[PDB]
Amino acid sequence: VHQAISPRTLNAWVKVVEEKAFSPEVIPMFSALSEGATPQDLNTMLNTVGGHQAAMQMLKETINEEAAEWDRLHPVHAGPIAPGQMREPRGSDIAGTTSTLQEQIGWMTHNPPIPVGEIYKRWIILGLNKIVRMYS
Amino acid sequence: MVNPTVFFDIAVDGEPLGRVSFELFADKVPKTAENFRALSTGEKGFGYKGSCFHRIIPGFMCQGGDFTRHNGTGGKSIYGEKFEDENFILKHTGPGILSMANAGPNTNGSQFFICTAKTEWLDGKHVVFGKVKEGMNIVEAMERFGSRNGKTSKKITIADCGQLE
Repeated sequence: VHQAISPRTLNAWVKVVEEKAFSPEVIPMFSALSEGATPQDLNTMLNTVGGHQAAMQMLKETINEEAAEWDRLHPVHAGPIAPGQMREPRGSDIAGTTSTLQEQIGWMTHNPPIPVGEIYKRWIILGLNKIVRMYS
Repeated sequence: MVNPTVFFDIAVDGEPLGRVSFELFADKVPKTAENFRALSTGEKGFGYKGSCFHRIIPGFMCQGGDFTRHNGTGGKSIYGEKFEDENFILKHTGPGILSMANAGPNTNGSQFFICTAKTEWLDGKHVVFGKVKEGMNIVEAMERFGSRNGKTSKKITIADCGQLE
């Protein structure tokens, strides 16, 4: 079932960001609010944050570094993709830039799973830590 | 002779299965056709003789040419680096189509696949560059050793290969 992140959860997120100047609490708050999120939902959460450009850029940079690093440890296998099976996720696909919601669930539902939502979420959390470090 | 003809002699766990011949469309995709020809003759000092089809999905295709790693992450062209997709003029119209296996645009190496069905959805993503002339029933035999995810039940090698005429 595709159940998008609720508007209730987004304004709570916004409220947190609004109310903190990126204080350490925004981290457990983010993980508590992104439970089972697809990359698509994670970006929605992140793009609702406006007006903190310098911090957002630091966060973007961390994701981008981590997506590249994922690519380099996960060499693609060559060949054509057969009906039904899925492509191998790239860094940009993990971050939802190059991938659809269908594909994201595809990867997360798979057995064995490739938990793109949890992977991307680990990278966000690393960005967020750099942010709270700078701003305290 | 503009379009060269090459052959594979296929063996299954060492036992001769049969011959597959291909016409290479040098008149539409010269660079791709030449890569494949020279890798089949062994004239650059490496190429397909002895390699295996690592990925066989019945009703889709048979993939090979990974002569360096044998798994899909290897391969190497004759140009000293991965080469550009030459064009997408030719389509994947049915069984017998010979096309490049790649890992993304402009990543041509030595991997390739032989279609065992119509695979129209591949058009514009893989460079078609030839077609089986003899031995499609040898290709159909190769399909019996594949599976849903491509793993083979026995080792399907190119026991020998070369150019004809």
